[PDB]
Amino acid sequence: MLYVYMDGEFVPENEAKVSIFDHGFLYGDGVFEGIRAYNGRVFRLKEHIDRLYDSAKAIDLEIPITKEEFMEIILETLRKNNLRDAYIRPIVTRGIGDLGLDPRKCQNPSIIVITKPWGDLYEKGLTAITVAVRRNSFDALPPNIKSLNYLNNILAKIEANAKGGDEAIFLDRNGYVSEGSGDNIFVVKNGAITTPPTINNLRGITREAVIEIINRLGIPFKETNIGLYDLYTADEVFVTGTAAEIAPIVVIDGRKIGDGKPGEITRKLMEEFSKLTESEGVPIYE
Amino acid sequence: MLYVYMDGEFVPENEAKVSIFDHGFLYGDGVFEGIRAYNGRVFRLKEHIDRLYDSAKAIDLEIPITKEEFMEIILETLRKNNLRDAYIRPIVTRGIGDLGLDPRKCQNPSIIVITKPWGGDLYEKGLTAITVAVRRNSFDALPPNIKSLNYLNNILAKIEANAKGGDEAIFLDRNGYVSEGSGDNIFVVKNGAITTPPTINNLRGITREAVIEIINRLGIPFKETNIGLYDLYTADEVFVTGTAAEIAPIVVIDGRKIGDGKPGEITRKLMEEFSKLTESEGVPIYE
Amino acid sequence: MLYVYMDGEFVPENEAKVSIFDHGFLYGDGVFEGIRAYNGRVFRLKEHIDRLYDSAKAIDLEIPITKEEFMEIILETLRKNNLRDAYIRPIVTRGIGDLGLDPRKCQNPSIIVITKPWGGDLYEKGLTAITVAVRRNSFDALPPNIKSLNYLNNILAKIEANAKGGDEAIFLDRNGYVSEGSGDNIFVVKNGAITTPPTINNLRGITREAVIEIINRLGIPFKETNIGLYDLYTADEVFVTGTAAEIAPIVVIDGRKIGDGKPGEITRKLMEEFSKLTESEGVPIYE
Amino acid sequence: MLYVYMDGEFVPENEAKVSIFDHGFLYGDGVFEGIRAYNGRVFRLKEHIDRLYDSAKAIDLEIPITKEEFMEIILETLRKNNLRDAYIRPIVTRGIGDLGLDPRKCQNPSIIVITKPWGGDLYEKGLTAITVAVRRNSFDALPPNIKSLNYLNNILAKIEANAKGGDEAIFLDRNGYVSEGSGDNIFVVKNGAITTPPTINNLRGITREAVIEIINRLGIPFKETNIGLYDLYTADEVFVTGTAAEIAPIVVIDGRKIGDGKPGEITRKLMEEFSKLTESEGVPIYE
Amino acid sequence: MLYVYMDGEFVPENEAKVSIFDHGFLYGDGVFEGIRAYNGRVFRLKEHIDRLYDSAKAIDLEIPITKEEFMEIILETLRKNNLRDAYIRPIVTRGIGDLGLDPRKCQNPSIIVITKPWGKLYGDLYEKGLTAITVAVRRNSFDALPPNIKSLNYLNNILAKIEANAKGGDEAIFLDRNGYVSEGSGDNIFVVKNGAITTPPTINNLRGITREAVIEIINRLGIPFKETNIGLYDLYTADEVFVTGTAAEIAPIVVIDGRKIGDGKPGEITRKLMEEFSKLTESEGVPIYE
Amino acid sequence: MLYVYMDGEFVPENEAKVSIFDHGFLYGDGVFEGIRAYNGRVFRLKEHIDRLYDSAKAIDLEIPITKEEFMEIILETLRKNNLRDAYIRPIVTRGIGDLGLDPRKCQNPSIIVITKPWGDLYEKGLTAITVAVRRNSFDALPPNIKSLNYLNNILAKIEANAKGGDEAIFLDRNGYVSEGSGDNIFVVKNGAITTPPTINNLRGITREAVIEIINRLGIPFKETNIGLYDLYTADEVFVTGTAAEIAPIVVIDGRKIGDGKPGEITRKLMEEFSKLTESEGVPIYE
Ligand SMILES: Cc1ncc(COP(=O)(O)O)c(CNc2cccc(C(=O)O)c2)c1O
Ligand SMILES: Cc1ncc(COP(=O)(O)O)c(CNc2cccc(C(=O)O)c2)c1O
Ligand SMILES: Cc1ncc(COP(=O)(O)O)c(CNc2cccc(C(=O)O)c2)c1O
Ligand SMILES: Cc1ncc(COP(=O)(O)O)c(CNc2cccc(C(=O)O)c2)c1O
Ligand SMILES: Cc1ncc(COP(=O)(O)O)c(CNc2cccc(C(=O)O)c2)c1O
Ligand SMILES: [Cl-]
Ligand SMILES: [Cl-]
Ligand SMILES: [Cl-]
Ligand SMILES: [Cl-]
Ligand SMILES: [Cl-]
Ligand SMILES: [Cl-]
Ligand SMILES: [Cl-]
Ligand SMILES: [Cl-]
Ligand SMILES: [Cl-]
Repeated sequence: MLYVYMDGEFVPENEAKVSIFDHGFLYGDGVFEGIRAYNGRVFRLKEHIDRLYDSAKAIDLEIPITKEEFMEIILETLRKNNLRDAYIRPIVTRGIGDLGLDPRKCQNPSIIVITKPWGDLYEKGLTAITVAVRRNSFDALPPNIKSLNYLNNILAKIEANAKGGDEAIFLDRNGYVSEGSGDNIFVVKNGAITTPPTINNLRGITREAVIEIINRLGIPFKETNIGLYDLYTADEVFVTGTAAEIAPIVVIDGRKIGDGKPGEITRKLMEEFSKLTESEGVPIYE
Repeated sequence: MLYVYMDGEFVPENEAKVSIFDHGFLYGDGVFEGIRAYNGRVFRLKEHIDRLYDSAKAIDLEIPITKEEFMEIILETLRKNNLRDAYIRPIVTRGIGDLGLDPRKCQNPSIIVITKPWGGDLYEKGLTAITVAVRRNSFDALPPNIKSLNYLNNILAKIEANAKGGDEAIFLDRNGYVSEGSGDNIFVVKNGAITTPPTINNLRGITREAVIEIINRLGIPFKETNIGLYDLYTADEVFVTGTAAEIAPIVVIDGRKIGDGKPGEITRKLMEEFSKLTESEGVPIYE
Repeated sequence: MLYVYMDGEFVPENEAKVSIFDHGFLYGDGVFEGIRAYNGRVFRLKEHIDRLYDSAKAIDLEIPITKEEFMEIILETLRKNNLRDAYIRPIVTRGIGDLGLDPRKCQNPSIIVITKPWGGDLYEKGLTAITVAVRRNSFDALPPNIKSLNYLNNILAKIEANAKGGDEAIFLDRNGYVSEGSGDNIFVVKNGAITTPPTINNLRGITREAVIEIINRLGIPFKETNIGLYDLYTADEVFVTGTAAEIAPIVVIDGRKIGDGKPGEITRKLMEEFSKLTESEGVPIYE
Repeated sequence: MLYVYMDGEFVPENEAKVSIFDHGFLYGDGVFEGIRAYNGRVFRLKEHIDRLYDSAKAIDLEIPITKEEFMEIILETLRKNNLRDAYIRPIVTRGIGDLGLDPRKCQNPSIIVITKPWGGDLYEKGLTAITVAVRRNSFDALPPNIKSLNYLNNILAKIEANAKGGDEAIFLDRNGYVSEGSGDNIFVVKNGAITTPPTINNLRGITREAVIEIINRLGIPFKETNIGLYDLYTADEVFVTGTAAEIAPIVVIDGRKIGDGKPGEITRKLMEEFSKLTESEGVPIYE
Repeated sequence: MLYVYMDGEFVPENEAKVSIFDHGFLYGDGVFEGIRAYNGRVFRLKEHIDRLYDSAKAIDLEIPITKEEFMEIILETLRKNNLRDAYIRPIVTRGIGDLGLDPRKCQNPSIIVITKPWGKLYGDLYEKGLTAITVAVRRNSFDALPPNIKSLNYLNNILAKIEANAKGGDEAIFLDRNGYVSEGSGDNIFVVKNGAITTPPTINNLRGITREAVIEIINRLGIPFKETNIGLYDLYTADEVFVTGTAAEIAPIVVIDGRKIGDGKPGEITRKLMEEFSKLTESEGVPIYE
Repeated sequence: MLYVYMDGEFVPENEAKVSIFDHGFLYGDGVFEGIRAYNGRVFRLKEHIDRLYDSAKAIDLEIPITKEEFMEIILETLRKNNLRDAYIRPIVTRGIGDLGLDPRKCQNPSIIVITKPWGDLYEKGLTAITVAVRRNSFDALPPNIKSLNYLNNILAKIEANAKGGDEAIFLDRNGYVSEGSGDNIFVVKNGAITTPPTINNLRGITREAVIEIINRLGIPFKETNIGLYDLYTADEVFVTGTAAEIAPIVVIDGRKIGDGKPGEITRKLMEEFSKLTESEGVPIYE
């Protein structure tokens, strides 16, 4: 039924498998992206591919095809599955080597493209908890790299699951707010919006699009460090990501945020973002 | 030719593959061990299996078989490949779920056992090391005590070592203390006394534990305490420990000769004692 | 129907009030203790009073009576209320001054002694704990070794625990190491050995000290060393210690069952030994 | 002579007392503000009340009256004492509960309003400051943005300043950056440009906000950015801002003369502009 | 042959010596500057002297002459050696005292001016670009030994240089105590990505005079510019990286930690800034002889 | 009147000068020791020389003579000045090179030996203040290296001078007590003695000798991290170093330590240390 691109061939989902000797599996030595197709268009495809190549460069991995080729493979995979509204997960691995860690002994990076169809939480908003684990440090395992090492994020999610939150919020190694387990975070206070600099989190493509909207609407905006206090006393909080789009956060660590309902600025940004996704993107067909 | 245990079946190496939808692959959401078989015996098998289950507990992953069953599967895999001297890599994954990170959506952890035959001139001369710019993953972020499939921090250090002329990389931690090598624990020898970092910022090495037993048996003064760059540079001897490496002497750090630049007397003594231990101890594969 | 000692007079509870201009109220500028009376004896009275004077010294506050006088006032207050089993809360404040924070403007520290009667289904089943996002007050900012009226750090942790399904909150410190619970010290049991953090990032608990004496008397291997999240999650047993709590088992941390999820054998043994200690030791209230 | 608002009644100063069982006293579990009345007007009353409610939200405390009601109570208290020039200290406490720290056991928060008359030579000459060894309470432990009854960190800094020859203490934060004074925000002037730390490691000062409005109106180059010890020592001018202090010049830091050792031209200009602002703005007390 | 100014006298290089009891030698208790003369002009002389006095103020050292006097001494030293293109190193020491560290026991700070000829024997010395490595040692903290002070305490920088020498880099790059990029062992660092330029704030490094001049050029050219914290990731994934300093001018960095930066050659924006900076040095400065 | 050893010759003090082009002067690129001669004996000469060579190794500086030769030069310098009670300051510099920082360009390290004669505050004790500056980090400029870079120590001393302390006390980059500006620190509480581990400070030779005495006397002793709280609430505090020997600290940050007078354990250790200095050491003459 659904086909996965894997190293030059289309392979059914149930058969899409990688060698256990690939360093992408043994050590999470690889990179990935998350991309959305809306109404036959791929939203910000080029931006995602640029980021995929930056992630690879950061881990000294050479992607064995060009950006143009990678974009064509993504479009082809969507076509092959006849999708118009989808989630796309391109993955590049280090490849098979010996059982040590040396990446120089790895040959043939694998290229994989997964496409899956995409068809109360936003009306009511999400509950969040701040986690005890800090985000992976920008001087240890830089979170700006979207790699197959996502266990830091998973530990945060496990905490949220056990602690009554829909979402986990990280602080960084220096005590500053970082991001959610899988999304960037924005704070609204007295009509002005703040978001952390991207060094301790990930340069979100949704985040970038939302900042463009914010500036277009003339809402006062500042990229600056935020703390627990700013989260708790905010008028509104929301998170941004490819899968989530814009999700309101209405409770943090048992405290109602503002009136406890998705806020007016958040709702306005949600509308504007929907508009953007309906009118922009690389066409899949024709 | 060589068979891998994978979820109840023996599968040839070239066919040993995991679903790309397993969270072990998508997110490195899984745990592993490294174990050695010497002369038909598996060295410290129980200790490694205890640590595998601790790694799983740390990431809230339930291993779907008992420790006894896991040990039998390891022995069976070695038997199936007729090995007497081998490296063993058991792996447990979170399993297949959807494309989000939530582990609650994953069912059926995979159980995998890799066994590869095993049979140094670098040990006569010793290794060169460099200290890396990247710090070790924090014990309050992604605890390095967990032996997980998230090894990119270690790989980044190895990439630095490759580019900077070192056979091995040495990490400092988030607080500026010496941690470990990219894949081994680290020991410093100075004026007849040995120091090693506490295990919080690194990994509770089974080789490290065995070497400490030897050290205490020999009556060499020993202290588990924080060490710094200064202690590395001014050491009489430095060595690293791990399953694959055993005991490897480090004779140059950041361009500085360690002592006389040759593997030291205490290191050599510990290397001999450790060889003896591996030849006389372990769970028998065949008898 | 209970009397409180307040600056030389015995005052009924409903009338026990402090000026809003006391810096102890305006700024939490004061120190306190928590002490238990068991069967007509005050457990470790002298140790608690020594710590009260150390807390005061740390904040440069001069307690205007001697330790001997303070002990007599505590005994008198218990007598006046005819208590044999009680919780005692001595408090010393900076005193009344102007509306600035300068302690030089404050003249007459207040001395207060509260005694309340004391007469554990959660101890059969054990407590659930969650690790909090807030770190403990730093030992280079507002040292937690000072038992002061500044307890908002502890309250924020408790608020997190209340919202996040834990009976107790566990803090990490400014450097990523485990510190303590919101109101108790923490111990980890693993393979028959016990570890607890050094006291610098937490509080030199009198219960903690008594439990360490028991541990050493029983010959259980014991080490004071830094502990991390990993050590909590993979422990055989965890327990917390304090005056009010005594020894409380922790059986779930951050959704993970600790060992078998029931109070452990070593914990239960220490609980018994500690009960024995409280029944046979202490400064007698009567005669 | 002077009356304090306390839970619905006016009470003379000498009788204004709080139960020792209020958590505001036992644990400093409460919030406060500092507000000035100038010539029958309350300067930035609404801003202070907004911040009071934000402080309460941060510690999960529900103030049991509306902001409008709180403002009326403040005006009423000033009227009752016939004040035109005053310092106002509203306080909200967690309330009486049991002797544990759990705020869920507390029922009835207390509402308190203190008003004291107000109405120099240190401002012509400027103040001496010393940087303290204690760091400011961390924004990830006990956020300094909360104006709470936990002021012992500030008091420790003041004690250091008293012992070390400074009129004021200057804090660095947990990451080594300049934070603020023990009771005021800090600004640096260098080559005609002004810098001040971001507010995360200190307090969002209402005076600070008013001074930034003046700075921007005057077109003085201004940047909110991290400052270090070096920037303090080599500044042309330094000043601090707060409700009680207004704008105070700092002319010596750690034994070093700042610029020429006298209040600087930009500081003096800002002092004039700020006086003007206080004379022409505010919520009228009478009529 | 070359004369050094030392406390009021001109002294030949081979005789230019300081008492071993000067605290500047015993403890590195002193301050210095690095200044260039181009075609008979001293580039940004006043800015360098202002920074020298700020360094001294930071270590509570009173320079015993005025800024105007110091500038005249520098010009005089260049004249005495008949230089038109030179490197200038003014130094002020704490002075001679006893063998303890207390600076109160020191009298008479020494004033020293070194001038050495400078000849770019080839233009296009940075045609290929430099290789860099990030070091394990962090930069001296802004709350311990502030790097904004250009003092005689340069051992942190030397340790980084030793690492670079042993690890195959022409230059060392520091991170700071909080994990942020700081600077090179002797130069400020800039990152170019998608036509925009970033550089760290100056708190964890040094307020470079070259850095300041390059920022003026950047703004004049209308290149998007932001002063903000940068991490290892930003270095590795940059289109271009360059470093700035008095001696180096603008030096391209084309490899970091074994990774080619962009195409591995000095980048277009870097080359443009190098041209503009050369122009600036040819047309500005305090005249030595005029 | 007094002669300084400088690169093979004895040179009068007033003429003892180093080239301004030596990197030891330009960049503080060199190492030093502090040693005492008592009654014609040099106390712990070998330990000091071992530490000098360790400092040099730490900065990758090769001392161009052997330890035995260095010891002889020290003895010779003392003899030449006819001293019996003295302070000795050996110094090794990187040497002359060009004006850059690269140590590869420096060829001939200088060897210098300074010897100066040696002969109420200990009866009353010293006042100390804790400084705002942290000690140089063990991951930046390791304080275990006794180098010519002493400006961190000088900044602390400047703070102490301005803030009414005879001595400055440092905390480290992680908030733990480190040492004084020129001495190690010990805390006495309820008959037991604590001192920080040596990683964040310097492996003091006096400190080592005092620990030997402590153990010989059977006083309970522990090497562990100490905080501000432990300083303020101590029964006794003292500092140790070559010049200071054992100095009691009786006031810290305006707080009287115990009764404000040198304590019983401190006084006992001062006596025992005097005894040690009278009966041990390498003889200068014969
Ligand atoms: C980070 C780390 N530290 C220490 C050890 C040593 O532990 P044992 O003494 O128990 O083996 C390990 C485990 N050693 C390990 C794991 C994976 C790869 C490699 C390699 O050398 O390439 C080494 C490890 O992965
Ligand atoms: C850590 C992190 N932060 C931010 C984002 C948002 O980036 P974009 O705006 O470019 O998508 C991501 C990406 N979002 C992401 C990726 C993988 C899984 C999940 C999940 O919700 O389970 C979320 C991410 O993984
Ligand atoms: C830590 C702190 N920082 C800044 C300010 C200034 O904020 P406003 O500009 O909003 O006033 C304050 C408030 N100022 C304050 C509060 C309580 C006591 C004292 C005192 O100086 O004794 C001072 C404060 O307590
Ligand atoms: C930073 C530091 N720490 C400890 C000591 C004590 O070490 P020994 O016990 O090995 O001497 C020292 C050495 N003490 C020293 C050196 C130079 C000057 C001054 C001064 O107080 O003016 C003091 C030192 O400089
Ligand atoms: C640490 C540091 N950072 C930046 C600069 C650049 O500042 P100007 O742009 O103002 O020059 C310097 C100064 N550059 C400097 C000083 C001394 C030696 C060396 C060397 O590279 O060998 C370099 C420096 O020493
Ligand atoms: Cl990390
Ligand atoms: Cl900030
Ligand atoms: Cl340590
Ligand atoms: Cl803190
Ligand atoms: Cl530790
Ligand atoms: Cl900054
Ligand atoms: Cl530092
Ligand atoms: Cl930042
Ligand atoms: Cl510790």
